[PDB]
Amino acid sequence: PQNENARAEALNLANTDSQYLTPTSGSPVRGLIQDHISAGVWLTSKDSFFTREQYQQYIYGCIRPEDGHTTRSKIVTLPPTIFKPYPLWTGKQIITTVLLNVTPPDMPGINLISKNKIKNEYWGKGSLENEVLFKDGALLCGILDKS
Amino acid sequence: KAQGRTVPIPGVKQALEKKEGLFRKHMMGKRVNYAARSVISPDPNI
Amino acid sequence: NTLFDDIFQVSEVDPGRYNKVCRIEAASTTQDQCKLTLDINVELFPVAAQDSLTVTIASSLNATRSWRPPQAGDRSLADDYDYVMYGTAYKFEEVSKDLIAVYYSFGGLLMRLEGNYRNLNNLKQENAYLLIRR
Amino acid sequence: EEPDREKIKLLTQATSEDGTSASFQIVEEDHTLGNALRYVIMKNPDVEFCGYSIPHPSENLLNIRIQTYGETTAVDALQKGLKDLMDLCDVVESKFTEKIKSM
Repeated sequence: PQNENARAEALNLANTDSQYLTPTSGSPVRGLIQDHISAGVWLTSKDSFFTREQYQQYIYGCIRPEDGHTTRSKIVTLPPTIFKPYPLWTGKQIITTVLLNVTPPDMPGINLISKNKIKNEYWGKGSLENEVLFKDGALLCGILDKS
Repeated sequence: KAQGRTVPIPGVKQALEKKEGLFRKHMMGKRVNYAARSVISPDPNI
Repeated sequence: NTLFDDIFQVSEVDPGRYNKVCRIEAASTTQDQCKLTLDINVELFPVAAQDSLTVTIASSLNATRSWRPPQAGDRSLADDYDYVMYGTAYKFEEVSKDLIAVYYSFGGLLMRLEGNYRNLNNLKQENAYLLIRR
Repeated sequence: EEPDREKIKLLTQATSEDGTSASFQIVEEDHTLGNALRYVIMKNPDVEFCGYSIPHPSENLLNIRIQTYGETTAVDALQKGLKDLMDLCDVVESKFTEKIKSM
């Protein structure tokens, strides 16, 4: 489009971000499709642990303050889930850190109790890994699926 | 509405209704300037 | 300061299709009604069946801005125990009369302590350190 | 003599007011220097946060973020990282020459 009125329209009305939900049923038509879904089930798994070097790399790898991805002008990082013997970060903590740097600082963290496509039986005895739990913008239970 | 000549030449009614019509092919829809076409390729880095 | 301290006897160590984590089922040696269900990184701190673990819940280590990697001459409460985890309390459940069960999460690594007297000390705090000995 | 100004660039849109946090952008570089440089910068006891990110494969860019604690700027942490990587390579080159003779 060759004028500012047509620009404003393509940036605020017909733009992609304003088309997350279809008007047919009010359901989402935007999301990740294949590798990302399989990657998430592995990354958010209990068995997935990360060192300070690994953890910080995964953060800056997807969040770049120079590209305006941050909301705090400094990459904030959570303390490790394992202090002694070796300092280690869980996979779920990367998901907590990504939200902590992309959601506004003025607003409180997200609170959601959702479910997974993968049943608890697959993750062994007494696991609650089907229950997706977000308390004050922190992934505390459950893996992340296509769901 | 004219007699058969030994496909006839189209009239002005035929010009407005050639296929879909002048209204559908050149008013409701139009070929545009400042536009491009290409095969799409996937990209997770954008 | 400390919020909870007890010595537990391990009854189960289940991997559950995990190569590094294990679900520990324990019972207190002092209190009869007390029970424990905790996920630990068995790769770093291995736990075997019929073992004595000194599980301790603390608020901090004897106002902090952020976590820093260890640097020469630093003293902590963690220096007394072998395996230390940092997590949050997300659920407070009551089981029949007098008995109360707390739910903790150390980044997916869940813990469920069942007791009665700890209702005052154990509170839903976004900061709770879990320290284990032996 | 003229020094090249297009290689290393300080992204002022991300630099801390003063002076610890900054994002640097290097042209004609990728994982090769990137992962090696962030590894060496992370060994610094003053570096709080460090990582590397390639914006896109088609564009010849390399981004490296250095967030430090006090008494050291991100520029100093980068300069130390480059100075240490050079010395690290000298160690590799020295040990390899010695073992060639040792054969």
